[PDB]
Amino acid sequence: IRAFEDPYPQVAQTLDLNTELEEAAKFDFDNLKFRKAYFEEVHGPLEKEGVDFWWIDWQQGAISKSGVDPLWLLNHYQYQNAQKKHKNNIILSRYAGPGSHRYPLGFSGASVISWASLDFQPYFTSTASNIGYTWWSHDIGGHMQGYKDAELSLRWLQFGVFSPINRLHSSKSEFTSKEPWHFDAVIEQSMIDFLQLRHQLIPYLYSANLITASEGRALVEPLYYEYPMEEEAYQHRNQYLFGEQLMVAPITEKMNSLLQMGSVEVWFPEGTWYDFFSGQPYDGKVSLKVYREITEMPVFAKAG
Amino acid sequence: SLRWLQFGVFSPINRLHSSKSEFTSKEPWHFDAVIEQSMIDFLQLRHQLIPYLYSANLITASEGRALVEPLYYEYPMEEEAYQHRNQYLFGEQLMVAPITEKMNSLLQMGSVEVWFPEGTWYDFFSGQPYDGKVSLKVYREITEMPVFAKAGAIIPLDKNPLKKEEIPSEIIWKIFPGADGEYLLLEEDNETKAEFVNGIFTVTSKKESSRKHTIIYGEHEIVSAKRGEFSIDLNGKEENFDWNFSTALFRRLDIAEISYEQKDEILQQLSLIEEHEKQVAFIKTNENQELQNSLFELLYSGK
Amino acid sequence: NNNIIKFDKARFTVLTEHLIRIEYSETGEFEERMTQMVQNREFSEVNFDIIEKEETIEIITSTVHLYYNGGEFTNASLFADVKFNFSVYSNRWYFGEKSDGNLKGTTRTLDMIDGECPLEDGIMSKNGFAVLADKGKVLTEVGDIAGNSVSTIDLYLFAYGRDYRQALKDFYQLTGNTPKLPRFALGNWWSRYYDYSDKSYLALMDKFTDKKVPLSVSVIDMDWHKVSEVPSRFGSGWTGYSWNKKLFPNPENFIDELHQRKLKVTLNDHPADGIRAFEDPYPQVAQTLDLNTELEEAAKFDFDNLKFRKAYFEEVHGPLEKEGVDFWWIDWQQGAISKSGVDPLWLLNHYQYQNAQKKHKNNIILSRYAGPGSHRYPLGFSGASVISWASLDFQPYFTSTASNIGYTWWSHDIGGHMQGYKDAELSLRWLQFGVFSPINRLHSSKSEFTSKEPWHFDAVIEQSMIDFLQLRHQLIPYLYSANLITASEGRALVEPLYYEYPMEEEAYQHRNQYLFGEQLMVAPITEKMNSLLQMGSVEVWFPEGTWYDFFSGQPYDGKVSLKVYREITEMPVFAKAGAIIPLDKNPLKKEEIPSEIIWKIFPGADGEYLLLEEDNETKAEFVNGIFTVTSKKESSRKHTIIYGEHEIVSAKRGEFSIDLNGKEENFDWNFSTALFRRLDIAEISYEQKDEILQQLSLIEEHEKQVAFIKTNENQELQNSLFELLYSGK
Ligand SMILES: OC[C@H]1O[C@H](O[C@@H]2[C@@H](O)[C@@H](O[C@@H]3[C@@H](O)[C@@H](O[C@@H]4[C@@H](O)[C@@H](O)O[C@H](CO)[C@H]4O)O[C@H](CO)[C@H]3O)O[C@H](CO)[C@H]2O)[C@H](O)[C@@H](O)[C@@H]1O
Repeated sequence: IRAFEDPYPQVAQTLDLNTELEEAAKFDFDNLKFRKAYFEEVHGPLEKEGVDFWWIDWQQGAISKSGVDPLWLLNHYQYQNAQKKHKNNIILSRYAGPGSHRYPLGFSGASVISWASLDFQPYFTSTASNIGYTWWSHDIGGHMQGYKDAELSLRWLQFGVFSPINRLHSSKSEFTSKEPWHFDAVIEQSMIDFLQLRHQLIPYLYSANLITASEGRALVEPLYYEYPMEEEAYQHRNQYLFGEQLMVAPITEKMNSLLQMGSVEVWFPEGTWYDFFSGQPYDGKVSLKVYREITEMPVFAKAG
Repeated sequence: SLRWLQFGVFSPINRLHSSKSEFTSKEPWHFDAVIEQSMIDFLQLRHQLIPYLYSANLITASEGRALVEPLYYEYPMEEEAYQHRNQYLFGEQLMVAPITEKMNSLLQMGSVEVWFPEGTWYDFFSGQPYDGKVSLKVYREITEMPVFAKAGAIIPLDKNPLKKEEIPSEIIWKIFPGADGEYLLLEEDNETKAEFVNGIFTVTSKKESSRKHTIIYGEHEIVSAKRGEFSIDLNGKEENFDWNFSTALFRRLDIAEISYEQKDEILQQLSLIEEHEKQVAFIKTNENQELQNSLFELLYSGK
Repeated sequence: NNNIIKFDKARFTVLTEHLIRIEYSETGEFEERMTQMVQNREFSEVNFDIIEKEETIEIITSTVHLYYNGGEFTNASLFADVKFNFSVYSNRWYFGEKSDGNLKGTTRTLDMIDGECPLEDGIMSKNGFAVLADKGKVLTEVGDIAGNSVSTIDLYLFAYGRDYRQALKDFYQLTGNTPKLPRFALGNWWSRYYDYSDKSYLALMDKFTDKKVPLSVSVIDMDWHKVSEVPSRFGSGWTGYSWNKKLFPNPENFIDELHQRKLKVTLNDHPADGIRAFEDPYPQVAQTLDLNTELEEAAKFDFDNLKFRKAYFEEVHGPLEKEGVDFWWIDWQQGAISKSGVDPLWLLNHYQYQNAQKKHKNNIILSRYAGPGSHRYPLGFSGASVISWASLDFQPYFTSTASNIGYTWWSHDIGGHMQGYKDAELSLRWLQFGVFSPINRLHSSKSEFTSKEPWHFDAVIEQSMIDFLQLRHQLIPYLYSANLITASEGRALVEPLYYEYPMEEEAYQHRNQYLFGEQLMVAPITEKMNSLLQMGSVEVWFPEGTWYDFFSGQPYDGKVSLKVYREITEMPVFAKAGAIIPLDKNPLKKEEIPSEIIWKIFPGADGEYLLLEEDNETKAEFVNGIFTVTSKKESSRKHTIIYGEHEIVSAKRGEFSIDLNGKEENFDWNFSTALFRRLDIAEISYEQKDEILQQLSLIEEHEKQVAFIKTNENQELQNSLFELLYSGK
């Protein structure tokens, strides 16, 4: 809190700063008095204007006098402070090491906009369950730099809708808005359809959320949680269970222009499986390349 | 399919036809929503053009003038009139340069090298201007076709192309500002002369009728559904089309499948650099050769 | 001092508003002695503010907040915020951590480097701060190593923002200014790793004269001493202090012959194997150092040892200096190990530079870079570069970046040292760069195939090399004046663009472009020519203003980035409207100072040039079209004036003024002639040449000439034609 800020006069009084030399209240989350002034005199007035929860966007390193990562101090203390004004409140912040699942939500940050970034992200998301960090929020469509491709934006939103959190976000570019109507009529209508589907899924998500909190079961599981002895459950990095009723195989590669379809190799466990959207059937157990138009996503449900 | 229909609409006859395949129907709704809407738009345009076509038809029959002329009919001594095989005059008021090559996926635009004869030319659809005489590569999205009219051009259009009626009950007179012009609409049982002289637009007909005339001067509808012969002064009215460099630049950068850092730098530098020659020097450094030519077309139109 | 603050076990010295010394001492004693790096901590008093509490201290200057929370220095206890917004969150220094933004400095050597190598940090940063750690030993008052500092941590925080020139000036105040070079250092040097005789070396020097190539320096490489004649029980012949008597039967007579030709003479010294029992000076050195001669005990290299240094200067170098050797080429490649912990290369450069001043005023060495402060011991010797386009393409960037740690007299082997590949065009481009570099020393490997003699190459390459070598001597007045400005004002001859244009992003995007003194901007071509154009190219950033090609007068309107094309015989060098460049009219004439100066004036603006010389200052002024020359001291010098194209005044003595308002401002350079020449040399179809010449001649409107070239199927030909159209706009 530097001397130009609206809350500086109050913070300066509380922390006994030299205002004629414009002494800054430097960030120091090791300091009880700094934390109190931060929550009460900096965040407090903004909460009084109606701010519901804090997006903690920390990128300035792991240095403190205590040896505790400032990101851990922010997530721990801010999550606790958020509970004062709202029940079951959240933050939005980067991962701060094992145990930091106690402070949801995860914020993965400034991904490069690319097919490569999208192709990593389902694997990234399901693997995080292996250290209990089950509420990653990715920038849907990628954050910054990289390249324009409306199909990449659409595939990324398909994944986002079947991810822990569906937060559209972008860079300071004039050219990277995630608004569906940024794109052509086909892409726009598909994005609107998927965004409506996310809200259709809120009952299923909210129920799975209470199961994470009460039973320690991740919403997103790697295949090998359910199928630990099947070698194919370790060979489909981007395939996952989404709650207990759905199995997702996102397409994360640009379509083959000769087919006008993208594809992913799906492992179908033993049993009868249906495409969630079309009812197309599949007899497990089999590994099978599946093809979808850019407007369609491979999501499967078992008989029953 | 879409590029072929664009050409067909500006050809002598627009007959959709196909093979015995289950897969080759020319129905617009065979294709995705973007292609379908563009095909419907072009098919409606063909019927808007029937007055112009029918008048040119009576000129073929009575005066021995082709509807479709090679450039060298009008420009026999210009070497460039022999070097643009697919470019043609379409009646006396329109010059067509169809795009007949698959789009550059980095630009999301197709292109054709256009020869602009001496004079001021406008895109028929957008009003984008071009100073002749010049040979210039022009870029269009798959939904847009390069068709041009000179300053002073007058093109009649059917206002009600869907309406079943033997002759149009309403004509739009579409006027390109910047010069005098004239158009004679020959019909089954009438002749209607539109004159544009020293900024005065006059419509007269051999025989009276209940036809309602609409006047579009550049951008703006001036007169709506006016009956009978009349004159109106357009010297006071706005000559300029809306088309502008900045809007067109933003649109070309936004659809391009290129790096966002390149989009950001081009938009910022072309906005900041004031001197036209230095805007051209900036685009000349671009690693993307075809992107240079697309940006050059916008700068040339904005000169 | 009021500019000194102690807190806990730390000491802070506010040297300038932008320069703070930071010390830690476990013993409560802080270091006042000079170090290898630091020669002076006397700075004028400055204002600053302190917030001192029980447990913390903050020092506040115009540009930095320095914080210390007490205890040992850690990234958490010692840190600083700059009062700048060059970055969004790279404005904080943490003790012992790296931040983004450093514009780099230099490195020891280009030995064995093919193209790029990593550089050390300098004191310049785009984000406005840099820390320079002083890890050196302390010196005595007379400049010998005294051992470990009592300041066990000793740092300099530079917080100059993008005032790079002031940062460098204050660096020179802290570390000592560069000494003045002698005028002879700025001429052409001849060098070759080749076993010349006295006879064949003098024949080559006389061939340079016959060929109209001026030289200032004769280098004699290691085959001057015994090599194959060294018995293998002694090790190699790499180190030597004994003339090969077959090649040099009368060394003093041979050096006398070079001195009669007005050449300065240096010998290669490989010091690392010291003075072994076969050497001519060994009996004297053995007596002085009490060596066991019956066991042939070597005087091993030990520059930590005062007695060894004295025997080295007095009994090894001394006899060779008495035969006429003018200065030493210290060629050290055998590592950084000594008992003291001081790099032997630093001990050699420091002590040899000091010793060279005994026999000649403003004398030099030639040696590799020995860390910050070693600019006190010019000249820099970059060493055994690989002969490649990649090496040449690195070297302008390397040279200008070195100014960021104050090391402004790099001498590169012109044309590359060793290995690599033959390409006469690479040799010619490398010489073009060399002529516009700090030092122009031709040198090469032990190959029969790597001589840098111009007449090694075909008639076209030979004539171009001779022309550039003559140009180097024409430039000696300009170089020597810039040399005195380095010594007195702390301004580098070669500056990165960002010294002059710190807020222009394009000044950071043209790595090989530089300012060369204050009147010239150089963009060397460092890529093989496009054979379709028969021309090489470089993207040039032209700052705001009207610029002229120094050679042709081709004009360019800044500000613009523009690809420029030159034949292999031509180099992109530019001067602004109003530029005044002095040239020696008689570069082949042996004379201590020029008897005639050409004043080359670029029209279109006012200008000024101060020619500093050994015993004079001459001011050329160009104000409202009046050109005036005055000097502190009268002389018989004859002045020639070239205003743009035309010689106005020929060989005029004394001070004078002349009005040039009536005279032709315009250069001859014209679009049509240049267009015809580029089309004529191009290896393209004749039908394309015919069409371009006809269409560009016929089409009148500039915008339509540009539209015509935009349709060309040859992308690089478009850019070449665009450069001509841009200059002709
Ligand atoms: O709250 C904003 C944003 O912050 C995080 O992500 C950042 C990301 O969006 C991006 O931002 C940069 C800015 O840092 C700023 O950078 C300039 C740079 O463009 C250039 O002009 O040079 C200067 C000087 O060196 C930089 O300082 O503005 C540009 C736009 O031109 C933005 O792209 O990059 C930084 C660094 O990687 C990110 O920290 C956060 O993760 C994100 O969610 C949030 O929206």
